[PDB]
Amino acid sequence: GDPKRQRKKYETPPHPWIKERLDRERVLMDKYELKNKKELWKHETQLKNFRRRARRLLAARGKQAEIEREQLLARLKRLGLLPEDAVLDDVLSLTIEDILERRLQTIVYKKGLARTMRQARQLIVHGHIEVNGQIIRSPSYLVLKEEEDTITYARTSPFANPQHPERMMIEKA
Amino acid sequence: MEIKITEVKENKLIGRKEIYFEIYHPGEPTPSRKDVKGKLVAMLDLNPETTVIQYIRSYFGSYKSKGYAKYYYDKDRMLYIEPEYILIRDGIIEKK
Amino acid sequence: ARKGPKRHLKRLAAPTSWYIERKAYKWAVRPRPGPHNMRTSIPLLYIVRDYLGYAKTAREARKILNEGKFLVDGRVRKDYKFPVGIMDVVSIPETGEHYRVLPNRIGKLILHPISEEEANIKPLRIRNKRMVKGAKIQLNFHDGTNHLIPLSEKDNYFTSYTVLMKVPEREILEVLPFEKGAYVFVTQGKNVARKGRIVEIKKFPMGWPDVVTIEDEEGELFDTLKEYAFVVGRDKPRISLP
RNA sequence: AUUCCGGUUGAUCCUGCCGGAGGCCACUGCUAUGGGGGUCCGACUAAGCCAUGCGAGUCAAGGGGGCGUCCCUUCUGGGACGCCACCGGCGGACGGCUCAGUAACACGUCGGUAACCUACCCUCGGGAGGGGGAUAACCCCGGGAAACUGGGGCUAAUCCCCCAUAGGCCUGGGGUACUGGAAGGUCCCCAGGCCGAAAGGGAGCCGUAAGGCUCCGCCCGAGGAUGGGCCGGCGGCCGAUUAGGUAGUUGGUGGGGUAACGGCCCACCAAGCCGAAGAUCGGUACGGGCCGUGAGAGCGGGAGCCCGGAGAUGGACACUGAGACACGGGUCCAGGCCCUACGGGGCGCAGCAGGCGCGAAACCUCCGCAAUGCGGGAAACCGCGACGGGGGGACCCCCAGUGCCGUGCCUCUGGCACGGCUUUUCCGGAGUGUAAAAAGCUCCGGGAAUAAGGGCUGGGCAAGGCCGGUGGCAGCCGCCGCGGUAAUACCGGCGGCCCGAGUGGUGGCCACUAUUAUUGGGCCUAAAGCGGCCGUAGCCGGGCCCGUAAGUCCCUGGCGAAAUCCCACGGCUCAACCGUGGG
Ligand SMILES: [Mg+2]
Ligand SMILES: [Mg+2]
Ligand SMILES: [Mg+2]
Ligand SMILES: [Mg+2]
Ligand SMILES: [Mg+2]
Ligand SMILES: [Mg+2]
Ligand SMILES: [Mg+2]
Ligand SMILES: [Mg+2]
Ligand SMILES: [Mg+2]
Ligand SMILES: [Mg+2]
Ligand SMILES: [Mg+2]
Ligand SMILES: [Mg+2]
Ligand SMILES: [Mg+2]
Ligand SMILES: [Mg+2]
Ligand SMILES: [Mg+2]
Ligand SMILES: [Mg+2]
Ligand SMILES: [Mg+2]
Ligand SMILES: [Mg+2]
Ligand SMILES: [Mg+2]
Ligand SMILES: [Mg+2]
Ligand SMILES: [Mg+2]
Ligand SMILES: [Mg+2]
Ligand SMILES: [Mg+2]
Ligand SMILES: [Mg+2]
Ligand SMILES: [Mg+2]
Ligand SMILES: [Mg+2]
Ligand SMILES: [Mg+2]
Ligand SMILES: [Mg+2]
Ligand SMILES: [Mg+2]
Ligand SMILES: [Mg+2]
Ligand SMILES: [Mg+2]
Ligand SMILES: [Mg+2]
Repeated sequence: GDPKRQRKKYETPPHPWIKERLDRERVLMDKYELKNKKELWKHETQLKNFRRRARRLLAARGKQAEIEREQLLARLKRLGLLPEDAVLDDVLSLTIEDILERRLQTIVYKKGLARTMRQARQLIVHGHIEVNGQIIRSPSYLVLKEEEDTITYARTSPFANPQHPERMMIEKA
Repeated sequence: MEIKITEVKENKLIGRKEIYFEIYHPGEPTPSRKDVKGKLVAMLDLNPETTVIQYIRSYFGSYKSKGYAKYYYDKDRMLYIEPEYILIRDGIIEKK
Repeated sequence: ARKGPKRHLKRLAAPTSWYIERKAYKWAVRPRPGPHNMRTSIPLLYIVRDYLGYAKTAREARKILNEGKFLVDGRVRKDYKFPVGIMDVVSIPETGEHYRVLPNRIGKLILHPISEEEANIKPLRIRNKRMVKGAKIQLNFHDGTNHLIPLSEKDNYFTSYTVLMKVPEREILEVLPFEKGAYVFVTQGKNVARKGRIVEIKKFPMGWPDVVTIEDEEGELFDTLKEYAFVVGRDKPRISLP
C-alpha cells in the first residue's frame, strides 16, 4: 500500500463564485481583519467538526459514547465557547462568530490593549503580548477561559511603561 | 540572573550527583557556562574541578533557561566516565 | 532472511510488552536467546537505561553492567542482551533494592518493589516432566530451567504445579498443587494481571487446551486458559503482588 | 451541502450524451521574503552500460618471530616497554539495494509436525587419561611483461592426526517408570553389529617453595530459547471469436533418497484424476498492513514506511560452513568490455556519491562514529556510505511577513501631506546551541527601512455597454458561440473581479452519474421481450402437528504485530509533530 501523507486542515468551497457566500465572507473578513480566505476557512472547518461530533453522539449509545459525550462538553467549556451548565443540544446552535471571538487578536482588541484590530495584530506579531507569562506570536491562537485574564503587555516590552507615547494614545480611546 | 535548584539526585552506581536547575533573567542574554558554574559551586560547596555542565537551554518566548549539571566525587572516575567532547567544551581539559 | 538468521530488530517491530518509544530511533536491541520467550521478557539494557535511569547512554550502562552491580535471580549478569522475564527478581545490592518483574493490566512489563527477605525465593510453574537416564525425573519449568528428583518422589509433582525455589542455591522448599481452591495470578490474555481462586476445570477432545473458571475478591467469575493461570498460594498469596 | 447549471425547437415537454463546478497524483508556463515538522526526490522509458574513491571487520589475556627505547648485569644474556606482519579464532548467510520473474500454498488468516534441522545464549547431570605430526612467519636461491607463483632449510600453538574411555545410531526378545486427547516417542533388562569426545588451555595474586583463591575458557548428555524447513482448511484479477484436458498422469504394493513426510524418484499392479459452479490455455501483475475519492452503499490504486517473497548481465552447476548453491567468494556456456612485451591476464554500482544513454520526467564525487544498533574483544575499546549531520530541490503539512497610530485634503474604498511609534523580517555583534559547524533560541546597536504575483473580465460564473486599433482577414472558442468597417466576446490602454507566495496549462483516478442501478435504473410509440412452444441443471415454492439444531440470534474463552485513523490529557511558544490512556 501507501504510507501516510499529511492532509490539509481546512476545506475549500464547492463553487468559487456564488454571490451570497462572497458577500457574507467579505463582511466577516473586513470585521475581524483576517489576512486571507484560508484563515477564515480554517475556523469554519473547526466549527463543522464540532457539529459532526455532536450529530454522531446524539444517535449513539453504549459505554464509550458516554465518555466521548462528556469529553466533548468538557473541551467546549474549557475553550470558553459554552457556559458551565450547557447540554449536548447546545452544540448545534454555535456560529462561526463564536469561534472568531476567541482569537488572541480579537481578545487583545476587546480588552483595550490596542485601539484597532490591525494594531492588535502588529502587537502580537512583534512580541509585545504575554499570555500567562509566555510570549506567543500567533494571532489565530484560541484563548482558553482559565488564562483569559492573565493577558498583559510583556514585562520587557516598551509598552509596559504607562508613560510611553504610543500607550497613552491607546489609553485615550 | 537568579538560580533555582529543582532536583538533586544521588547516583551511587556511577559515583556522582545529578543537578537540574532553572535560571531567571528577564532582559538579559543567555548566561554563560562559566558564570553558571561559579554560581553553582558557590551555592553547593563543590570542588569546581569535578563539576561538569551538561547543558543550558533557552526557549522561544521565555525569560528563563533550564540547565543540567553533574558533580563527581573523584576526578579519575570523571575522566573514565565522561566523554572527551564535554570535558573539552567545559574547559576542564585541553583539546590536542 | 534470504539465506541466514536475522540479527537486527527495528523499533517499529519490537514486542508490544516493552515500555519503549517506538519512533525515536531506527534500531532496538535484539535480545539474546535465554530463559524466557520473546513475548514475556525484555533485555537488561532497557532495565538499566530506560526503566531505572541509572545511565543515560548505552556506553555507560555497559560499564555499570561489567562491574557486576546487577543481579538476576541471585546471579551476576553482565550481558546487556540478557532477557529478564516474568517472576524474576532484579537486585541491586550497592543500593539495597529488589524488584519482581510482572505484567501490567494492559500486558506490559513493570517492576514491583519487594522486601529483602522475599527476594530469596522464585516461584516456578512446572511446564513439563519426563523420565531420564538412571530412571530419575526431570522437571522442566516455565523459565526454561530444569531440576532432578528421585523416582520415589514421582507422586509429589505434576504439570501446572508451582515450586518455590531458593535462589541462587536452587533448593526446593515448597510445592503448591493446581486444584480447586488454589490461589492463581493470570499472566497472559484478556484477563491478564487479575487474580483469585479456582472454581472449575474443563477439558475438550483432540488437543484443544483446557480452561479454568476463577472467582476474584469482589465475587465475579471469569474464565481463562489453564496454562495462563500461575499458582501462587494455597488460599492466600505466598508472594507480594499488586 | 444526501445540490445542480449550459447545449436538439419559431415556441414546448421528454429520452440521452457532451461540457462546466470539487478533491488527489505526475509533467509543465510565469512568479517567489522567513521559520518549523515529516515515513518526499533516476519507480513509469533502459533488471541499459559504468571511469574514480569509499560500502566488513576484529582479537596481543591462542602462538612462535622482526625491530626499537630503556633496567640488572652484561664477552654471551635475562627482563620491561612499544609498533609490524604472519599462523590461529569468531564474523563476513545480517544489514543495504531493486521489483525482472511469479496467477503459485507466493501472500493473509486459523491450525498441525507423534514427519524435522539449529553456531552464538540459559538450567541441570557428568568428563578433560596416553601418544604423534607438519607448516606459515623467518634465512638461501628464484621464475614471470604482469596477474600470480617454484625448490631447499627451520619452528609453535586453543592448528592437525591417533589410542583408550564416555557417548551415538540400526535390528531382535522381554518389563511397564513418564508425558499426552491419543505413543513408530521417553525410561529399565538381555542380544548381534557399526560410528566414536575433549584445550586444565590462557591471565592475575597469595606462593621461599610446595599448592591455593579468583576471572576467561574445552568435550558429552537432557530440556528450553532463538532462527528456520515442511503440511492442511478457508479468502482475494480479466477472456468462450480459448471446450475438453492429463499418461509419473491419479491411486495402490515394494524400495531408494532426504534433516524430515511425500510420485520427491524408481520396479511392479490397476484406470484413475480435473472440467460449463469454467478445466486447460491465453492476458496482465510481486502479496498484505494501507492509500485516493464518495452522505453512505461503492469505485479506483497498491513506488517511498513495516512485515512476507524474489533477484544480483542471461542460462546452468559446485566447494566451505550451524546456516549459501553466496551482490563487494568459485566453475562452464552466451553476450559486451579493459590491460598485454602477443605468450597471456582480468571486469558487470538493481550499495553511497558521481558519469553516459534514454526520455516529458528525479540532488553533493561533502562531515562523523558523539547518539541508535550490529560484529569482534575478559575489558578499556575498534570498524561500519547502516545510521546520524549538514549541502541542492515551488515534495507534503503547520505558523508568520511585505507595517501601525493620530489629524487634515481628495474622486472619501483607498491615495497623498504632516506628527509620532514598532522591528516579526533585514544588517552588524555577545552568549547558548553542535562530535565540530550551521540553523534555532535569549540579549545589544542601526532603520519603514529589505519584500506581490498569476489568472480572468458575453452566458454558465464574481467582475466594463468606456476608449484606440483590425474588418469572415487576423484571431478567440472545455461547451453554447464571437469576428462580413458603429466588436461589452479578437489585440492594446484605463478601470474592475477571484485567489494570493503562489497562480495558470496538459494527462490520469473518484465524484458529478439512479450514464452499471443490492440499497436504486430501463424494454407499446424514444436503445431494448428470443417468431412460437416443451423441458434438464439452477433460483423461487401452499396449510397443520412432532423432532433436530446446519443456517440464524444471545453470552463467554483464544486470535486478527507495530505504524496508519478518532477522542481527552500532557511535552516542543500554540500548531504540524511526539508521548500516556480509551476506542
Ligand atoms: Mg508493495
Ligand atoms: Mg497439542
Ligand atoms: Mg427533434
Ligand atoms: Mg459528464
Ligand atoms: Mg534505472
Ligand atoms: Mg560475502
Ligand atoms: Mg544478503
Ligand atoms: Mg497464465
Ligand atoms: Mg500457506
Ligand atoms: Mg488458490
Ligand atoms: Mg576413538
Ligand atoms: Mg519410505
Ligand atoms: Mg512485473
Ligand atoms: Mg495487485
Ligand atoms: Mg524509490
Ligand atoms: Mg546492472
Ligand atoms: Mg520532478
Ligand atoms: Mg546521483
Ligand atoms: Mg563479548
Ligand atoms: Mg455577473
Ligand atoms: Mg480554454
Ligand atoms: Mg470598438
Ligand atoms: Mg481587453
Ligand atoms: Mg435510463
Ligand atoms: Mg415475443
Ligand atoms: Mg418451461
Ligand atoms: Mg410454507
Ligand atoms: Mg450455532
Ligand atoms: Mg494494529
Ligand atoms: Mg508548553
Ligand atoms: Mg495540544
Ligand atoms: Mg504517536
